Amino acid sequence: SVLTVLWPLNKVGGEFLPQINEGDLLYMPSTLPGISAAEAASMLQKTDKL
Amino acid sequence: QRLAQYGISLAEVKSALDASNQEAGGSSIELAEAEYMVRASGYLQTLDDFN
Repeated sequence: SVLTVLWPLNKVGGEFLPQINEGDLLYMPSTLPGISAAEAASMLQKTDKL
Repeated sequence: QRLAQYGISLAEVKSALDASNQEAGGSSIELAEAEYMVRASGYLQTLDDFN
């Protein structure tokens, strides 16, 4: 049995943290540099309403 | 001798020297879709600029 236990060890990956969830979320989109000040407000309002 | 010929003082030379080695642009204009930063040169790079 101690030898057979070598099967799952190599079939399981190693991870540093679990993902701990919080009651809230944070939305952050990857974007491009070029942007004005009014288009930013428009995009923000659109994303919030969606 | 050439300072006396053209009639220039050393203070003027220093003021013109320390007022020609800068670089500053402080604007940003929107071309209907995105921002465009405004930059202005002025650094002293070669000897042709000092002259």
